[PDB]
Amino acid sequence: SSFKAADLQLEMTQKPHKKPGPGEPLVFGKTFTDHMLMVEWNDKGWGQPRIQPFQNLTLHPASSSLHYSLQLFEGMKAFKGKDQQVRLFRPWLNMDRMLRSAMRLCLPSFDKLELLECIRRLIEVDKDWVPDAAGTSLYVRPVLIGNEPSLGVSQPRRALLFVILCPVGAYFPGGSVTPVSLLADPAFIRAWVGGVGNYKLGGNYGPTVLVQQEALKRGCEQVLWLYGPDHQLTEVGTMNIFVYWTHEDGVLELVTPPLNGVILPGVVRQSLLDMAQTWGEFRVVERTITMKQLLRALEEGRVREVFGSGTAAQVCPVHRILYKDRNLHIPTMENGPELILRFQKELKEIQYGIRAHEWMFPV
Amino acid sequence: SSFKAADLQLEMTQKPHKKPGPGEPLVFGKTFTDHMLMVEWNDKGWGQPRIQPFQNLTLHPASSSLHYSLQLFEGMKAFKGKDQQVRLFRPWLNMDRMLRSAMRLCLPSFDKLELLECIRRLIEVDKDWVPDAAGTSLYVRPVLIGNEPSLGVSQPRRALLFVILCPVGVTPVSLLADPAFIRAWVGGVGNYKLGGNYGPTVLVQQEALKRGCEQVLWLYGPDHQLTEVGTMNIFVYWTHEDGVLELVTPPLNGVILPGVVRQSLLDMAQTWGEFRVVERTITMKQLLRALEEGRVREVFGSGTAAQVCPVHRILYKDRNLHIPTMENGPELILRFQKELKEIQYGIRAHEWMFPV
Ligand SMILES: *Cc1c(COP(=O)(O)O)cnc(C)c1O
Ligand SMILES: *Cc1c(COP(=O)(O)O)cnc(C)c1O
Ligand SMILES: CN[C@@H](CC(C)C)C(=O)O
Ligand SMILES: CN[C@@H](CC(C)C)C(=O)O
Repeated sequence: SSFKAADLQLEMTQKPHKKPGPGEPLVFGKTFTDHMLMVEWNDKGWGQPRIQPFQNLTLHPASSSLHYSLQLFEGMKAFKGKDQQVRLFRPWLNMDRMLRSAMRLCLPSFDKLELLECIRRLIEVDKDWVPDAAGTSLYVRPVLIGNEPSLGVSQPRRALLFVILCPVGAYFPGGSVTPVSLLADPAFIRAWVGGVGNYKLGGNYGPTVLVQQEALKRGCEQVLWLYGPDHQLTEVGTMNIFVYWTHEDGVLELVTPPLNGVILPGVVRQSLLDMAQTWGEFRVVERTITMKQLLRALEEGRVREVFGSGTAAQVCPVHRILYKDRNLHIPTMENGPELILRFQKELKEIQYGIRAHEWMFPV
Repeated sequence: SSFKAADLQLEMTQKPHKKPGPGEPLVFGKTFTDHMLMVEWNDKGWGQPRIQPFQNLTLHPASSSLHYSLQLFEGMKAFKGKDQQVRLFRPWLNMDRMLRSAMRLCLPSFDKLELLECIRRLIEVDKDWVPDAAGTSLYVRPVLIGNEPSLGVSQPRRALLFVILCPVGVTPVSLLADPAFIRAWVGGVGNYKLGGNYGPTVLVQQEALKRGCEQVLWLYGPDHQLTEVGTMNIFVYWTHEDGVLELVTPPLNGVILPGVVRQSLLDMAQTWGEFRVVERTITMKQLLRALEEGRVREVFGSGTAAQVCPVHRILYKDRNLHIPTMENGPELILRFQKELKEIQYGIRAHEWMFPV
């Protein structure tokens, strides 16, 4: 059976790390908090969860996490409002997704609410690490790895679940929203139908490093991931893609690719779909978007805004796509960006507790 | 830029571990030797290579190797003959493949021959761990991982290269051929020995066992191309549609891992010059037709760990397909096995063997 949060043991740090403080530039994932969550699994089932001081992992050289990528991760944020209250954004969805990833890699199942309570207690211990300046947050990184001391490609008989925390700064410092330019080359493929692109597995990210460097050498910020002979737009780097346009039928709509296997089911992606549907001002649909559909809409002036969504960036505008050595201008910023700014404002007000919402979970 | 074997640090173990051998079946890669190789990389370059006692790794919890699969591995075997001398089978090809895997993941470059010398020195220290019994050898496992204490998906500013050794040790296999499962794709990374290509295969292997099959026959594309058998390369020995007797294996188009045993079987069969030996796409349509016409002689898998693995049944589209491999000898498999063992255990001298 699963580990219980009621069995959670707490060991406080004797050697605290020095906090950067307000004003100092926080770089994404480079600064770590004082404590971490740790829970072991073996043949006797799950062990008791422990909050221990931030320390290195001791792994056997043959650990299946290092040889056969029996690893998965999650990413969510904890936000601190002006009245010092810390809240998590739709953590249940990350727990749901984490369990789906675990099943795909034959890693041990756990109870979603027990892990959520373990993470809640961890953030509570390191509460003073959560920043409160505009746009800042505490990035939560749960990881589940196989830890079997065997070179045989099989289901691990030993595993480890750990959670580390990182205080992160504003993605758009000062509040000014800035766009990204994308490289669209069909030679590089992120995922395939029948593959594992719809799960947050470590294996899906390592191969993207070389492609991202090629995008940077070409003058772009990120990569537009194309799929199939029809060049279907799937992801923008590690973000889901959205297009706000007047469709071929003349109806104003917000479209994002459907969950067909090559798309990672983003929490922010689902939130934008839910929010747009609640307003009921325009059509909201999940449908395949191709490069030829994009080209046709751009020359006819039908495209209003194109953007990426994800925990790190929340909502990120796209102004340029380098496709077939030609620069395609996306008029996102000239159009406000009206919808992006509305999405960002509503998300900001919900996340920092200015507006009450069922999406928030208090710590 | 590369680490030098001349800069090798030796520590030597105080109180050695228990050495196995015959009697006990000995399961693959669960028993380890006394020493390991360790080399560290940072922004200023590589450090000194170390042969230190077998011990656990100490990794920062944000190590890119654990979050974004910045990891790769290799697999080669060391054999001990009757003259008690240890020899590695075509290790230069493994060094070549490792450097290609490193480049694909933006991991640090190294001199292939300096690593080979460091590995030779490691096996020389643990020379008594290499078994001499029939069908046994020492499995060499080199690994290169990203090790930067950062959560950003980027080129690592830190890395760790380590090599661990394992003393390791017939019946045909049944395969499940279901198109719904994809191992690798064109434009992907299936042609590199990266950890990421292996984790997803575990569930598929369990699904094969549920349907009564021992391993997975990986299919690709609309035309259902045969690619790999589990984590082995596939070979079909048949009388082709043109009437010529041939040995065929899928070509290196991006979805096939370029195996050393695969290349060796092609090279050996090429030298014989008795039948046609080609690298060409094999489809299920071509295989189905050939089985019903009785043209298929043998089907097998190839790999360092698995050697030459016979196939007797393929379950494709809810239909059982008997592969007459064991009823045809298996003539070619037994010939490949005897010639490989002669080269490997030093009964016959070859350019393929590297003396330790
Ligand atoms: C994490 C991720 C997303 C976005 O997910 P969020 O849960 O919204 O943070 C989108 N695409 C990919 C490929 C991702 O890895
Ligand atoms: C290791 C491996 C092989 C075989 O390679 P060898 O070098 O001959 O050991 C074949 N296919 C896959 C997927 C492999 O991982
Ligand atoms: C900037 N993006 C985060 C999460 C990705 C991998 C989904 C990171 O680099 O960890
Ligand atoms: C058929 N042989 C297995 C491996 C041995 C080590 C049990 C395989 O190739 O999967």
